[PDB]
Amino acid sequence: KDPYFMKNHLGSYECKLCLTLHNNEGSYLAHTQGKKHQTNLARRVEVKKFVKIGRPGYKVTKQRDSELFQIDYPEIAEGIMPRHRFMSAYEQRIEPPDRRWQYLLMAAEPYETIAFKVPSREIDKAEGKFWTHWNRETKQFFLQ
Amino acid sequence: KERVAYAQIDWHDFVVV
Amino acid sequence: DATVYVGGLDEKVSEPLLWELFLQAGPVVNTHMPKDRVTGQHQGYGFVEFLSEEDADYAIKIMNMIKLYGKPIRVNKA
Amino acid sequence: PYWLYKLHGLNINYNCEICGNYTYRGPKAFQRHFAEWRHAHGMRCLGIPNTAHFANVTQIEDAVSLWAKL
Amino acid sequence: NRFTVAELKQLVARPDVVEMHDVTAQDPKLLVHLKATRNSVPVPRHWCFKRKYLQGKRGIEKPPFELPDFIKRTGIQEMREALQEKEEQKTMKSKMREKVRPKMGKIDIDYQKLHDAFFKWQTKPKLTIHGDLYYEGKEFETRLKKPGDLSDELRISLGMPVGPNAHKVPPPWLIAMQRYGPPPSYPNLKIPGLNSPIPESCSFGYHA
RNA sequence: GAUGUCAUACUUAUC
Repeated sequence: KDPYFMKNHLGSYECKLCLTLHNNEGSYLAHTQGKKHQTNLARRVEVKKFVKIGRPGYKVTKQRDSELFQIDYPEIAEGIMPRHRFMSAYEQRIEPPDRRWQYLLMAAEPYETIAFKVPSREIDKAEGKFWTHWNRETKQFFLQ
Repeated sequence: KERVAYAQIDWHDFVVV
Repeated sequence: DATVYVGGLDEKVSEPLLWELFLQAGPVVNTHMPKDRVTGQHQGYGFVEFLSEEDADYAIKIMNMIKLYGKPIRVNKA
Repeated sequence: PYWLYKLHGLNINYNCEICGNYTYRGPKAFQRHFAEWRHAHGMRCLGIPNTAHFANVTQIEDAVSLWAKL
Repeated sequence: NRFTVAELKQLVARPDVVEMHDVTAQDPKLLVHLKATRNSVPVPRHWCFKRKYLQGKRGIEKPPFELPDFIKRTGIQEMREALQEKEEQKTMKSKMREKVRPKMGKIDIDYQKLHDAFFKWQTKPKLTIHGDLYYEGKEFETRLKKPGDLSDELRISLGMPVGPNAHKVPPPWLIAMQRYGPPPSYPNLKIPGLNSPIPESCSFGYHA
């Protein structure tokens, strides 16, 4: 099983490793042993489906600060903290007209997401690790 | 685990109160 | 200053395909695609040298949202 | 191999005064590197456009006269 | 005696045809005038090589024959392939018994179909100009596009359906072209939705 | 790539 001998379009034999031509079949079998051929051979989804949804009504407490939202949530009994994310109003269940604003939505596993519309372009930062906190003892989550 | 939970939550159920 | 580096391209993309993709934003004077001669496969990066530095900067700024074969193509100054 | 370097014109010193007096080990290699990115970057500093008239140009004083003549 | 390439380029009116080997000839001005003539043809590139212009495509694979449509539309190729496949399985006794009592009528498709394919169904081939010479890599260099138009392969790779409605038709660099403006290297380029009507200019670009 | 020995194969409606 030699992977270098091939057949050309003229009924001949071709060695692709040394790139040599051979007319008869007896010259291809005698070209495997030699000084050139030996030198050429030597050189070469589950978490989303299991999410329970009863959707209770959350209670948020917005307040204009100066240098913040205080949403009271019940006990979730899990290590997963509730996460906030900024989304656009272009995607919706009914797609109503004139939607050109953004919404910061906070979501948790045993509760429904609560969204606040932001008409301004940029007045704060919606990052999770940068400006949010969640006290597990008092079940209070805040974000500024 | 928080990144897996954040990437699997529904972001289309918006509720404005 | 007239050459911009394009990265994040698949190995199945060809140099006339990259030239036709770059010609929609401006005429490219030269296109270099570094590829290994042993295997005959591209390295996923290329260099497009335009006729001017401002056209190359506009091509780099106008190609920050181009996706080829599911992979987003990034354009940087070089 | 010495035979493949003597038959193909390799190991022959050639001087390119345009690209910082660089060295080239072949006439065909110099002719291929003349139409390359390095020679274009070396000629772009003097202000000469990359054309076919300055293909065999080596000295900067001759390339400047060829650019001023056109 | 032999001048350099710089003096030969400065003396000739067309220095683009001046090469490095023309400076060591017996007539540089005559060779420069002959190389820059109107209807002259250049010399082949294999005059200075060492492979005799035919020893390069040794290990490369090539197709045997490309038959035209007028010859393939007569059914002679499939009949010849069937006859070759029938003759390749016959032994020496079957080949020697068919020489004394041959079976007439191997194919015999028609007589007028060949005349219709050679006189009525004749197609002109793809010829070329007399100045376009042939080289070793000329058969593989097929890369030798327009601004504002995209091919089917580029649209399949980028995932952009070509439609007459110019809302989803342009590539997603149209928003950057709307925010930043037209390309500075093409002042006459018009794209639909920015400087051209959308249902009118359905070609996603116009060079006017 | 060249050399000098060997073998294979091809061309000129050559005899």
